[PDB]
Amino acid sequence: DRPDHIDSRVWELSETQEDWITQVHGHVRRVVECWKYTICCLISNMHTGAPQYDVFKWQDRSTIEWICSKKKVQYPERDTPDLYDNERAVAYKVLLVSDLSDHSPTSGIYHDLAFNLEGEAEESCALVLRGSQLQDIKGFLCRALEWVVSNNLTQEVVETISGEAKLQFSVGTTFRTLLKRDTDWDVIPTPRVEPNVPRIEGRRWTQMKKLPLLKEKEGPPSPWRALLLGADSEYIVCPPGTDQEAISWIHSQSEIECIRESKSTPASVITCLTSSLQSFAEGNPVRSRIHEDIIAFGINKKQEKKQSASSSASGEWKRAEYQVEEMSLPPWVEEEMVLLRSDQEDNWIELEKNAIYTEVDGVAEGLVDKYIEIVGRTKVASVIEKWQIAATRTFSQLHTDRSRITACPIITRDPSGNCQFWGMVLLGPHHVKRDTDNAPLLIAEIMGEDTEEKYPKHSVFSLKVEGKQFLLSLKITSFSRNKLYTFSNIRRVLIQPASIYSQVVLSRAAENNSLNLEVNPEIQLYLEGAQRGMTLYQWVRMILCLEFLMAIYNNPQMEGFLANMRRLHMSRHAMMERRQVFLPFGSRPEDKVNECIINNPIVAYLAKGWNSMPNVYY
Amino acid sequence: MNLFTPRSEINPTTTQELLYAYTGPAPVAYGTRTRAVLENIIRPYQYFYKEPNVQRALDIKTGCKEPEDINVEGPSSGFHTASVLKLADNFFRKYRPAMEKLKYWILVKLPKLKYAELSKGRQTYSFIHKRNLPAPIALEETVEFLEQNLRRKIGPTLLSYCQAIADVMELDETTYEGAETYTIKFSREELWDQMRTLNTMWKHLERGRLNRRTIATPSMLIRGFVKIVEDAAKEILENVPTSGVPVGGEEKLAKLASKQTFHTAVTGELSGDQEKFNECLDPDAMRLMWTVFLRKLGCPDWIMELFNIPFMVFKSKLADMGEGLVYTKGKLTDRKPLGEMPSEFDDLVRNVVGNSISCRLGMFMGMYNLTSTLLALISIEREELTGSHVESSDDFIHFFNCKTHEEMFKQAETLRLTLKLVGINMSPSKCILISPAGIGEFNSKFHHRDFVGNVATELPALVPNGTNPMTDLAMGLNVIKHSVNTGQMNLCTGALAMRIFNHAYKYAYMALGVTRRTRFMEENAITPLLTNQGASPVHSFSTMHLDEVALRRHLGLLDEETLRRILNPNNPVTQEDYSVPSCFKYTLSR
Amino acid sequence: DHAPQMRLVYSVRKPWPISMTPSKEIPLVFNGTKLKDTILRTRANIVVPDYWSKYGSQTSLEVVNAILYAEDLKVQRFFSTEWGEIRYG
RNA sequence: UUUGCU
RNA sequence: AGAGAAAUCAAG
Repeated sequence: DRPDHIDSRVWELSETQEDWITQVHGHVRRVVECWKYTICCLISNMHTGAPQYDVFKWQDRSTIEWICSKKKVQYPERDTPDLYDNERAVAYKVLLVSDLSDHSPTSGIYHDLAFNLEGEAEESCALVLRGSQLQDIKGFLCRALEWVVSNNLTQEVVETISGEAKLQFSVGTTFRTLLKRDTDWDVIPTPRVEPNVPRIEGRRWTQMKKLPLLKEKEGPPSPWRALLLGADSEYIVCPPGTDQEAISWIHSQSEIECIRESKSTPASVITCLTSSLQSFAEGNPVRSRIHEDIIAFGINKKQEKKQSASSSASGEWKRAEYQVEEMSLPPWVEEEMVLLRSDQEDNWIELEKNAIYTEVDGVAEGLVDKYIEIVGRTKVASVIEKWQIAATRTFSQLHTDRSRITACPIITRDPSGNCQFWGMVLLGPHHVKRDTDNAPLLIAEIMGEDTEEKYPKHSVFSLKVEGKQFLLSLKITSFSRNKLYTFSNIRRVLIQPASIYSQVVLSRAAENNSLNLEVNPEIQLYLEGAQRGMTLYQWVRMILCLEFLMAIYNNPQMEGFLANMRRLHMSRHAMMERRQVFLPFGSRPEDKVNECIINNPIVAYLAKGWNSMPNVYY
Repeated sequence: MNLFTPRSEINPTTTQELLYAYTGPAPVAYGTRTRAVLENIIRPYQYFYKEPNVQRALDIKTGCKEPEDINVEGPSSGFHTASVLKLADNFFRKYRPAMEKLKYWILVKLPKLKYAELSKGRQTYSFIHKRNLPAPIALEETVEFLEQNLRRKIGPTLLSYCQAIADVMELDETTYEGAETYTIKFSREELWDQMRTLNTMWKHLERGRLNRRTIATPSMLIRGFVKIVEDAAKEILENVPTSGVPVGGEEKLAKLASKQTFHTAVTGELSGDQEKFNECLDPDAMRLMWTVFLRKLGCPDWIMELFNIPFMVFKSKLADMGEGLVYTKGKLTDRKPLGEMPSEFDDLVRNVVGNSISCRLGMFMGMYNLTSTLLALISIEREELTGSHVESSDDFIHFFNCKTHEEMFKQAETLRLTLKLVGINMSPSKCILISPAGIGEFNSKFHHRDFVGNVATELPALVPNGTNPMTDLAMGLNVIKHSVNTGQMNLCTGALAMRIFNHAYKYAYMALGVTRRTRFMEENAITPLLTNQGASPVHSFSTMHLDEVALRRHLGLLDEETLRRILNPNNPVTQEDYSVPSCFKYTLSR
Repeated sequence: DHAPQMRLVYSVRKPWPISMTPSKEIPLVFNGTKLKDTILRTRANIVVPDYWSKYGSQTSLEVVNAILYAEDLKVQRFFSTEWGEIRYG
């Protein structure tokens, strides 16, 4: 009959303090008055040696007169106060209102202590009181509100502690006419239909007995289409020095002649490179426009194509439809995967270690060190460094409109200090107005091997530096600023394989209840058939290479394919555990996957890998 | 892909984080969005009738239909009025304490809401300048227009803003004095069209989809009602176990994963997403659900009108078509608005209003998320469905615990049918039921037995924010710590991310190699003492939350003289972020 | 707001990236490097904070303690806590 | 716009 | 030319 947070003596006194049945609220009035008196009792319970305060309400006027005479105060009969601190000789009334902030002064005779319904108080009142009593009041009011909501008395309590509300919104007549123009119901919808949930004859759920196969597309093999090269990236070793010195050394000793010419990148464009290199050797990365630049960066090509199109304006307008050219898994993806995990004589992931203060810190640093040692000396790490440096140097030159050719060399440095010239990136005359605009680039890179079917649009020249021979591939690209910024920190690709490695190591540690940061067990995989698994280190290296390729070839096709392959990955996991997979009517997840297999060579590689795995589990 | 399918040590669920390419550049949407917008607008009408009859469906005001017209084999666009009423009543009766909390919000929190919070939204299409502007300037312009046309001082409370809107709408005509004094006129119909016009835009950087999809934003005249309804929806959703709102997802998913019978029953885990989720809902169902809730709550009448107004305006909406459909004449290319030339969307030509198209059915993504989630959740309430359910807007996971497989399949089909009943279609190809339960996916969190991997949708940008060295270091360490304690990165990956961010942060402030800053510090013998100066990092995995200066002082890496020089407030270089002020807290010019 | 994030590297490498108030305690040139720009707040280069850390005007240790008290509380709380044997399971 | 992240 | 993908940049 009473809340669990209400005592007996206070309850009985509140029930007998007034005639509550003659008022509008017969129950909540008693409850709120008892709450106020319980707050008074709790605040007065504490002491300094004398009690902090003392209860005044709900007592005869004799004690009121005695206190007034002694404690230097006067208390009228209309609105008797409830609390009075003698240490400060100040009278406070602990009233609770829904308005946390709005506390209009009912009277100016004495200070008023208004409290929030949820426990809070005024802006400049709780400071005078200590902390523990504030927490007690907060908890009591929270429990009070909990009981109120439990017994569906929110509106009644709000009325009790706030008088009555008012209609704070009203809608006119013409506005109602506007609102009721496109719906069969009025502003307050009252469909004269009995509520009822009917029964509909559905379709049965079919079981997925065997995993689906993904469609493999046919057509020309997909050529390499990344911004820069992958495993076929090399560098020229130059004496230690600044970028200008290295470029001058390269320019002085260089005999460049075309080996293979591509129609997309005419050999004449080589003049744009050397002329740039020379300029960069003199200390001016920005260079004046020359004739070849027109072909190199498509200067005025917009108007040229506009005229070449208007020349064929004799026709009829048709709804412009687009066709994406389907292509098959090119054979160079497997070769790229093999070459990306080849060893290197140097470690290409040199990140400063964090500080160690705790055992957890030591374990984390050990795991990171082991991971870096595992994947640090691979071709993929060097390619990642090359990509990051090239992207950073190219993106740093796209913050201002420029009508001149810029030089952005790709030069790293070995620990001994020798410069490593991976290539060059010439930035054409750009006017960056939108962050997604495509800046024109002429990218020259040092290759290890040339394949016409893999680099159809690259022009390959020979480059002789002090006897040594190199291949220099030139490509006329147009790349978005956003993608350049994204690749500026391509180093994040190291996180996912690190996640896998750390999870495996920690699982082994938990199983053995003793961390061993040098364990590389055999991971069983669905490989060709010659072998039945790999070591943990080799698997981590392969994962890093594949993830790098996925990041480099990330486009809408890749995003859709990966998003829709998680369902099938989960289905395969369920089947591996002899669970059952059931599907709704007319369900075909393989269709969702197949919608995203068009051009992306890496997506085709992943689809082929999926197809090679068993599609039935017994 | 077989490389991503372990058969030992770990499982394919563990390697689910490998099926992500967020480390690569997210795709962007190019050129005109008219095709996507028109497809979104036409999808609802093609699904209203089992036999696609768009023309017959263009006259339906309230998308209500009988259960005989609901397509159980393909997407359905309408809703059942009686089913909506009964399901809303059941939802009210089940989560009654949530209704009480909502009533407390309505009777206490709602009146005090301040319209200034309206200035924290997407860019708004001002109905005067006819060009998109940031939210605060648009709010100021709208308020000034209201005050000028009403001759009153609109109160700070949000209800005053809404009442001011409802009052200006009664005016036969309105005028705005520009400020540069230029007058602008408005007829009641013109202002009504401006208020009910949603401006569309490409959803950029959206990963995980092959096709680009658009989103819509409302006017500033109706954003107050939208905010009221969305706040009410949030308040109700925070107090129900079936919601996927940003609540303690770890606790929720773990609790549902642990659920099991006495090992004799049949358990199933259905993971799925809704197809055409926004392109099938009807605002009439949403407002009817809200009206049922309010009426059962004993709320006053003006409250119900206030809650219904935004959905009424959305029903009579006007979607901006963008720039036009692309056409080619030989080798040219020209954008033309719908209507001039034949196209697949010719059925909608009758709905064209200027450059905006009128549509009563369907909805646009990014406008009513919480209301859509509430509509989805009310469907789950009925005697047949006795399993658990979690819904995050378009994603959902259901846990069936039945006596036999037949009951489980019946409950699954009943769930699908009820969702169709309220206007929500589960994508059949994206819905997978595993039996026995234990493996599932939801909201990019993958559950296996008793392990939930919270796979991050995006990697943290492990680069300095660009404010200043100290602030950037603090923010980056905080981001890494947050991503760690949410399960998105374990200790090794957290330390690796710390190292990567450290390298990027040192590079951005010219401290890694031979630069002007390092050359200056070497010539004048300024020993590097801070992280941005090139000193070795002082933070660790365990100390990702501490401040660099205090940590260095405690460890003895900073001396009282250096601290006094650094922390001198009289230096001319002075400007949750808890980085103490210092000479290294400068502000960049541009 | 990714705009400042993608502009930091370029912003820091500008000729006069930092904006500081005029002050004679910052010399026009130090050891042959121009620090402040007397353009028509004034502009300074990225080496000004380092030059200040090495030659700035020291303040009273009381101000330093007042500034650093809040963070030193957390640092001391962390370093005072004792962490038990790390387990695996 | 002067050029050095393994 | 080229970048790219269901339509845009390759200036104005």
